[PDB]
Amino acid sequence: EVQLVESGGGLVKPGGSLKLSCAASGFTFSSYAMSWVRQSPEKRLEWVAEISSGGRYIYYSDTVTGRFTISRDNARNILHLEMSSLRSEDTAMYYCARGEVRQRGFDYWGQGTTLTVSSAKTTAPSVYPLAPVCGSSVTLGCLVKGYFPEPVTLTWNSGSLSSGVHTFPAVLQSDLYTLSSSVTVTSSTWPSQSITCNVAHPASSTKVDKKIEPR
Amino acid sequence: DERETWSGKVDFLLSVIGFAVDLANVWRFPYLCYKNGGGAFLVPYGIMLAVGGIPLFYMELALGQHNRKGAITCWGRLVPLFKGIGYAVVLIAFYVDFYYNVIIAWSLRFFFASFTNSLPWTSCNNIWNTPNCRPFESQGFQSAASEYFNRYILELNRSEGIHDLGAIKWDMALCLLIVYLICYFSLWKGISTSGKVVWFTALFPYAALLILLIRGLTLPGSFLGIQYYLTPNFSAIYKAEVWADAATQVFFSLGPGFGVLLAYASYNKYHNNVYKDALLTSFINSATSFIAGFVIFSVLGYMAHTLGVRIEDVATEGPGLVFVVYPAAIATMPASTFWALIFFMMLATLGLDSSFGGSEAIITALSDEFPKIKRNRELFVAGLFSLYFVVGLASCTQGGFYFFHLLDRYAAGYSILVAVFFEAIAVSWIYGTNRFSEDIRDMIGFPPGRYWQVCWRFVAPIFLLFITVYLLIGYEPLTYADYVYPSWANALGWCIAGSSVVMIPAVAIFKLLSTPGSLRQRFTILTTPWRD
Amino acid sequence: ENVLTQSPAIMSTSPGEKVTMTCRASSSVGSSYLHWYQQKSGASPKLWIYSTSNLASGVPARFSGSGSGTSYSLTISSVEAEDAATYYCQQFSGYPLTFGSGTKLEMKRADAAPTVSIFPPSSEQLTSGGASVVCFLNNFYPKDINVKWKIDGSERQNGVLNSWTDQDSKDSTYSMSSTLTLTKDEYERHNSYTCEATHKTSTSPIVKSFNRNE
Ligand SMILES: CC(C)CCC[C@@H](C)[C@H]1CC[C@H]2[C@@H]3CC=C4C[C@@H](O)CC[C@]4(C)[C@H]3CC[C@]12C
Ligand SMILES: CNCCC=C1c2ccccc2CCc2ccccc21
Ligand SMILES: [Cl-]
Ligand code: NA
Ligand code: NA
Repeated sequence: EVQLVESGGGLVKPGGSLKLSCAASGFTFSSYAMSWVRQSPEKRLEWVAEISSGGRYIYYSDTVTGRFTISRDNARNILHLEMSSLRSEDTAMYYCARGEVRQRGFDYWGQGTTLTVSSAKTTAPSVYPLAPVCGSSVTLGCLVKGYFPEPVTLTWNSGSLSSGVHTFPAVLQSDLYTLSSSVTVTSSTWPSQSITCNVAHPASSTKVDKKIEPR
Repeated sequence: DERETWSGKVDFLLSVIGFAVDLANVWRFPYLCYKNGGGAFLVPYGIMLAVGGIPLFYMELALGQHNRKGAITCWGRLVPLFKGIGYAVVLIAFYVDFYYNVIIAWSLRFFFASFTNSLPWTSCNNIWNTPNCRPFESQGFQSAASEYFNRYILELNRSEGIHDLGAIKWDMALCLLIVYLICYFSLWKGISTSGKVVWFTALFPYAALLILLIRGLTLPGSFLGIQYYLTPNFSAIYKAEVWADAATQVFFSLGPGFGVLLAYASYNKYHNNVYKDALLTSFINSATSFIAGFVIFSVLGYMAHTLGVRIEDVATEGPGLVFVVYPAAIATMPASTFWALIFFMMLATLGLDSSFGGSEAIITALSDEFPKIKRNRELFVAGLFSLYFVVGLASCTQGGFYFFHLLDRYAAGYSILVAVFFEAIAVSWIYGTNRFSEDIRDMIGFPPGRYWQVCWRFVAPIFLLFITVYLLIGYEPLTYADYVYPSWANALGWCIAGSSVVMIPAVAIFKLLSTPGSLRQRFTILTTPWRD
Repeated sequence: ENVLTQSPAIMSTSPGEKVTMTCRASSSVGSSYLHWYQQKSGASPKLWIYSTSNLASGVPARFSGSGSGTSYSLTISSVEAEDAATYYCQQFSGYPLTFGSGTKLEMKRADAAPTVSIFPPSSEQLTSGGASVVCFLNNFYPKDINVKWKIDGSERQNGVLNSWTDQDSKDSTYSMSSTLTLTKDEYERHNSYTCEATHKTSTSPIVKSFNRNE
């Protein structure tokens, strides 16, 4: 019954301004103090701001005070968070969580929305087919190189096969992301059949399908 | 705007306990149990306590701790329109100080009179006696303790009314002076001292009550008194008068919205758990009344058993119980002198801390509104207490009891009901329960349950109204024994009673005609709380 | 601020074990203001144990909390496989509100040697002017593993991006991908490319090689 959905969030350059939102449904929103809690990419929780049920009591963290502004709309059931002078450290998954009773903590958390604060240039990925080699099973690969920002959607054969697939999390290097995946099938299946690599980068409107060839 | 704070929690606690627990716990509650079905009376009392007194008790305490200001300023900030409530509360506290203190004056007097090997109120063969005197209470006669308190201590027999105050009892004026000397050197430095004086004035009654429970129970016929005290009669539950006495007792015994709980709490730390304080204190107050009930009636039974006096003639209420009936029994038991001295010292200390809270309500509510006196405390309260003593000399006359009785029946009785009524209305409907719950959550970490909110909004007004209506129904032109007051005495009474409440619309009218805009715009401004 | 420190950072546990993660504070916290949250992978955190000892709704009895002042702890009497998550302590005593560094539960399994496979730069990348040699090391345990690159029998230690996967939800294994990145030139100035896997499952490293003539 209780449901929170964070909206807004995306790519922002330093000094930029963005306004996050959280839609509540399933309870008397005007009776619970709401709170913004962000989570840095290293999976670390940091409380940002708290707002009382009537907006007459506001609290901010030291790293956020003077820049962010938490806001409430009890008419349309909306938790707001306007941000300004955004620094790269503000990059996190911003969660909408509620906590009326301090002796009970945050009993309900939203799905979250991602905010990335970077001066890196949005680039399209290069999709490279990884075929051996220049056995009972065969292992193929796919290299998604030099893109920004996250994420990219990688599937094999339009998502037909899921078993034997290991997609490795991206790692930033010199303002560029590189990701790779590996699929392992029965040595008979390939290259008798087709193993395709489906990479999509929404940020650059990129959709590349690569086919792996024996040579 | 960082104000002083209690130099320890217990100080605040004992201050609130002391204020709440006074002679009413002794000379009114056990009588009401007796009159209204014994143990059965605990039901309407409990329910009225659960839905009427405690919520209001709580409310004012939270209002105090939250707003950090005294009555006038607090209510002014809470609602600019109903700021006159703060004034109405302050002067009520101001009026009560004129008469309430003389009870403590009588206490010390008996304490000084008990420095003898034979208590002077035992016999009927003294200079101040009449042929109508008998050794104990009896229908158609007067008792030795009565004629002592009346013809000797009071010399009331020499006054023909309130127009005829007579001479000044200088033995009494002295006692009243001593009372204010104690009151002054407990409050002149603020809570840093008063928070300690309450360690005695609020704790001694429990020491006294204890050894009196023991002494009372060891006496023959004590259990008979326990029967008169708590023999269940649930037919009283169906009576509306019982629920009315229960309601009235709970209200006046807790004194919520009297501006003193507010004052005391204003010195608390913002994030203090005032909720636990409200509950703990409320219980201790009612628990004290219950204890005092056994204390009183164990002796009452002993009288009805080993002295051969009718229970109807001894089970009384008010000063008649503790100045006449109880000392009468004390004088018949071994080590009478010991029990006498501590009993009088008790109801003295029972009154002192209440008197402290009453005055402190005034001084605090004023320091927050007028920096002129906040800088000059000692001088102000010296002037205030001096005014008390001077006018209080009227209470020390031969017709002093007539003056006391008038103020006791007019000065604060009705006024504080219609003040606290508007208090509940302003908080729960103008300021809103939602805004108040928000405040409480910020302080103690959590909001009040739906129970307290429904009580503050719906039950509390009906509660206060059920009482105000009740006191008006049972109104009678002011009389005492055979003395009936002139018409003008009741007129002046209603003026003193009204001089309070008149502040409610007078300031509302004043601030309304002191702001710019339109009528809807004047309200909006005079409705907006200070934090805006 | 009142910084909460949780230990251990990462905890290895087999189902059936009794574990206890601790939460230490820099300043005293009231027992009614310290709470615990559980966060599964790719999910939002959930209230787990509020006010030190009280379990939130749905939370199984195997969980408990204790402590006071500046020292608190979450205990799992008998760990289940479904308890694989990260646990964060949080104080609601004073502002600003602070969470702990968190403690991550991971499952154990029999030690597995990695199946290694090496890949040469694609023709597409070479035409672009770059050359990345990729090495996959799949389904091993425990997580820590040491890859190394050799060009013409000589060790090379730059232009390499390693990336581990989080613990698999089924076989409880891990996977790492090493990627040696060169320019097309020094890639063509040599021929022999090698990566080998130093892992605890063997005293000898697992080697995979290829030459630019096969
Ligand atoms: C006379 C007999 C029957 C009852 C005696 C009641 C006495 C023992 C009770 C009643 C009120 C109580 C006090 C009121 C509350 C407090 C504040 C707390 O922080 C310390 C204990 C203290 C100071 C209590 C001590 C015990 C106490 C004095
Ligand atoms: C309930 N506590 C006892 C103190 C009560 C009052 C008092 C006593 C002395 C000086 C002041 C006051 C003022 C509060 C008040 C109002 C109406 C009736 C009694 C009292
Ligand atoms: Cl009572
Ligand atoms: Na008192
Ligand atoms: Na009382």
